[PDB]
Amino acid sequence: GTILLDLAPEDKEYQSVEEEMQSTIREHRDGGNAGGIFNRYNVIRIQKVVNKKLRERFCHRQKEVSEENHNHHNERMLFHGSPFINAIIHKGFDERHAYIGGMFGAGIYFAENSSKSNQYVYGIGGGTGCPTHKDRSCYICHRQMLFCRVTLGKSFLQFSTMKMAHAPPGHHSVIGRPSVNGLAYAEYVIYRGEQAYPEYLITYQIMKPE
Ligand SMILES: N#Cc1ccc(O[C@H]2CC[C@H](NC(=O)CCSc3nc4ccccc4c(=O)[nH]3)CC2)cc1
Ligand SMILES: [Zn+2]
Repeated sequence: GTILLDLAPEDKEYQSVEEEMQSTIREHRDGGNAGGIFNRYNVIRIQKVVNKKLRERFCHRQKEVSEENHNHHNERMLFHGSPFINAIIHKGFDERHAYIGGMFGAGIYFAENSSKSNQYVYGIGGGTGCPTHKDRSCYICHRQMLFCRVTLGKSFLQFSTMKMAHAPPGHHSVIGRPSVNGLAYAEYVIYRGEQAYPEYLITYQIMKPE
């Protein structure tokens, strides 16, 4: 199955991952309703996800995408947050659990900003918050998000991605780009679970502002 390898805080890989997370905290126009109010994270664990079967499916797909994108697979390290982390790290991402509805197409979404992904940790718009206190801004309960390897290949740019079922012909991913009456930040979407590898499992808590 999967093997989770703990990284030590003195390891530069650990430091690297935490910096990208802490440094990509942004202002969200919702007053912190979805992800909570914080200026910082308390990263309490970072585990490397080792799964040979998964890495091989990922690499094989990366090869097909390459063939179709003039030999560039176009890999990008992005964040993902959702209530299904434990399923993802063991079974990998699966498009079959992605459905067209609301503001989402039938794909798997990613963000370059950790605070964006944080908003989805407990569900769309934060859902009802943590399981124990039903608090979207809970500072007690431990949250988890993934910093993943995402194969974007040839991306199709657009303003909305809510009614997509697959990437457009000739493409392998879709990026919802910013717009005045639309998105505030870009969102990266894949429609095949094997186009993303859950490299890092980050366990953390948002911290209250001091
Ligand atoms: N049971 C079960 C089971 C259930 C689901 C599963 O894989 C799912 C496959 C589809 C995913 N669903 C999504 O990707 C969309 C909603 S979660 C989300 N939305 C964003 C929007 C913009 C920017 C960043 C993010 C982000 O970080 N997370 C969730 C996980 C695998 C196993
Ligand atoms: Zn809680």
